[PDB]
Order: sequence, then C-alpha cells, then structure tokens
Amino acid sequence: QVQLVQSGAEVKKPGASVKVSCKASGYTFTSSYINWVRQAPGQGLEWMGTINPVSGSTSYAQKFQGRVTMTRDTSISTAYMELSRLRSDDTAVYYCARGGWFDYWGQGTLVTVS
Amino acid sequence: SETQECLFFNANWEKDRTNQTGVEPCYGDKDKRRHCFATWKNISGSIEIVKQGCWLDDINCYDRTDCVEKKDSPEVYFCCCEGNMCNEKFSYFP
Amino acid sequence: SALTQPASVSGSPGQSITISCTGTSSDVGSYNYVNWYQQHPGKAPKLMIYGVSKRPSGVSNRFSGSKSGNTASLTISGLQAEDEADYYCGTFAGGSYYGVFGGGTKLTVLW
Ligand SMILES: *[C@@H]1O[C@H](CO)[C@@H](O)[C@H](O)[C@H]1NC(C)=O
Ligand SMILES: *[C@@H]1O[C@H](CO)[C@@H](O)[C@H](O)[C@H]1NC(C)=O
Repeated sequence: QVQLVQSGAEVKKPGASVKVSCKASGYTFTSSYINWVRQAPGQGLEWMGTINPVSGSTSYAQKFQGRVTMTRDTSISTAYMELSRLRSDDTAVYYCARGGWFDYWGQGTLVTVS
Repeated sequence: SETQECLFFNANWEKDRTNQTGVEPCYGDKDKRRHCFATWKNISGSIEIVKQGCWLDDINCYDRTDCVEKKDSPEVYFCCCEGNMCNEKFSYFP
Repeated sequence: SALTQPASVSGSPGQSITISCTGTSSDVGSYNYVNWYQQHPGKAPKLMIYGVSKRPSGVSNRFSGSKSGNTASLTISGLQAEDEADYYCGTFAGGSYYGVFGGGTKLTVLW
C-alpha cells in the first residue's frame, strides 16, 4: 500500500538545524506534492509548506520563511525538510503527507529542542 | 475530460532507474481523478523537458484541457491538465 | 486566513453530531477544498473527508461533509467510542493554494 516512512526522533540545542526525511513507497513519488506539517505537544496541526517533486518548486508558510528548506531526491523517492535557527518552541512532531489533500501521512518525527 | 493515459518522459531515467519515453497509464476510476503533467526548463527560447507523466488529483488541474504554465518567470516550468496525452503540448502564458 | 473550530463537542453513543469549520468568503466561501482529519492521541492524522464532501475508500460512511456560506461541517452519525479523537479541518495545499488547518475539535463520547 501507500507509505510515507520518516526518519527517527532528534534532540537539538537552540540555534542548531534539523533535517527530517520522508521516504515514499507504494505509489510514484513524482505523481504528487509532498506537504509538511508540524504539531507541538498538546497543540494543533500547523502547515509548514509544500514541495513539488517534479519541478523542485516550494511554497512555505509565512511563519517558517527564511528558516525552512524543502528538498527531494527523486532517485530514492525521499523528501527532506530542514528547519534552521531552532528555538525551544520548535519542539514538535513533524509530519510529511502526500498530495494537496494530505491523503496519506508519515508516522511523524519528534524533534525536541532543549 | 477523463485521463486514462499520459505521455511519459524522464530526462533523468538513468539516475532514477526508469524508462526514458513511453505511455503512462493513470490508474483512475469514478472516485480517482487523474491528470497529466509536463515540467521543463526554458533557456532563452530553447525548451529542455525535465519530466512528463500522470499526476494525482489536484484542484490546480481541474477542467484544464490545455497544459499552461501561468506563473511569471519560474526556474522550472510546470503545467497539468485533464484528458489523454494532454501533456504532449504545453505552453507559457504568465 | 484562519479556520475557526469549536474547542470541543460531546455526544452520546448512537447519536449524530456536527463539527463546524468557519473561514471567510474568500476561502471556505469560494472553494470546495475543505478537508477533515481524525487524530487519535499519539497517532498521525487520518483523512476522513476531502473536497468538502468526498469520502476516501476505507472511511466509514458514518462520516459526511457539507458547506453553507463560510462554514464547512463534518457530521458523524452512529457515534461510537472509537470516534473519540481530535478533528481538524484544513484546506488543499499545493501550487497556487497555501495550507491552513483549523485549531482542532476534541470530540468526547459520554458514557
Ligand atoms: C519500462 O516500462 C515497462 C512497461 O511500461 C515496465 O514493465 C518496465 O519495468 C519499465 N522499466 C523500468 C526500468 O522501469
Ligand atoms: C519559452 O520562453 C520564451 C521566451 O524566452 C517564451 O516566449 C515561450 O512561450 C516559452 N515557452 C515555453 C513552452 O515555456
């Protein structure tokens, strides 16, 4: 079936960067967008941005502009989301999701900023 | 217009471990809306195709029979459409 | 622009209940692109309804979606214990469309 398999949990210090990976399988990676969403402990879902894997084009939420970088490697069906200049309130579970409808979600990656 | 097939092209077929050119079946149904897409570079008039294929249910492609890039001066051009092989012909109208 | 949801709703087993998602005339009032996600504690969200009222394969038909003006609504019928989760509304994100999620609604099933 369709699967979005994410990289493991990360612990970072304020000021550092984190790069989260999302591997797609069970469908053609280049047939749709990849969306990134985050959720702080006990809080709501928050959209981060989208990547078009065939053009490599991106759109970021105003909140993350200048701090987030979304890339992909089509040869290994993987999308990456890098978040820079980390602060403690960046502690959240980071999800990748397939397409404009977010019809399939990755399991999430916990990034803790101590 | 129903999309059952698209032109397939992959300039990066060697690295991506795909075929270069062909026909790509979009496995749609009554509840699975499909589109075609084309992506390219435009070096002062000279078109270099990056990829062509099937594209999943996207509101940006709905009821578009022509494949048109409407974004002003992109680095990589993209368009999507509905209908068989609609991605063979593509244009730029910013 | 923000999507407003009630923080919480409670229902009895077997009843029907609605969860609303309010935007503005230029987003919810203009497009059929409002989606509903169910999230159990400690789990990833799951798509329940997309494009206001379309239901993916494998989603119970006890889940239905509608819109009227600037408000999209998720209706859950035959309310079951397993329905107790957080529900978020969201909009299509890709190309010309920028994503936004509602604040979420905690659904409680009263025993
Ligand atoms: C090339 O296409 C054929 C049929 O469309 C398929 O069976 C084959 O696996 C493809 N080759 C590669 C390398 O993907
Ligand atoms: C390519 O660029 C030229 C201008 O340099 C423009 O007139 C033309 O429409 C473009 N074609 C495509 C298909 O992008």
